[PDB]
Amino acid sequence: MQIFVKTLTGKTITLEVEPSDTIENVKAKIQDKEGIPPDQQRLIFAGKQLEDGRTLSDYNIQKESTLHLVLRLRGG
Amino acid sequence: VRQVSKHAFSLKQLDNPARIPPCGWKCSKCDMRENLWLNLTDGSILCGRRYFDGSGGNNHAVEHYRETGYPLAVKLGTITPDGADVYSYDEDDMVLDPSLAEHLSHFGIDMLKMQKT
Ligand SMILES: [Cl-]
Ligand SMILES: [Zn+2]
Repeated sequence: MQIFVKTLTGKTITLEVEPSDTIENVKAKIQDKEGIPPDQQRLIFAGKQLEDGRTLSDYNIQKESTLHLVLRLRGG
Repeated sequence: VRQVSKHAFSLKQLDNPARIPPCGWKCSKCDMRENLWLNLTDGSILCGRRYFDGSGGNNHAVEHYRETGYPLAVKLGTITPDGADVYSYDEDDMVLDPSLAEHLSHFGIDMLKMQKT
């Protein structure tokens, strides 16, 4: 199924995923299309931050849902 | 030999003086004077990571880690007597350092005299 992700610039990218894909898998797919490493990504769906180790279905993310990509902040 | 200035007594200071900017440091690899990180292993002072969208620092501290492997760094200006922001490149997270006082003292830094900037 397809899902959409709004990038840092407000642009829209489309991903091909399965309800059982993990957030890590999704971030990997985002790196493939946008070039941003997974550990620099932070995904939000309906105001909720998506956590690694969980799947899309865990958040009720369905066909054509839109996620939001924001910067994962960190020290150093 | 020096004499009291004829201006000392009545020197007119400005009414609304913009409190001078607190003291600070500068990355040793660029001109940044904010978002600076002191590595607890060698005392190097380098700027914070550069983010994907261009925000952040100039990536010097993290590059230093990649080259040396020295894991801990404390963010200058966050040091108070009770603690400070310490990042672990190794564990990829903000961490606590029970021995921060000793670690900072190693480089002649009184963790008690430092003021949060
Ligand atoms: Cl300076
Ligand atoms: Zn720098």
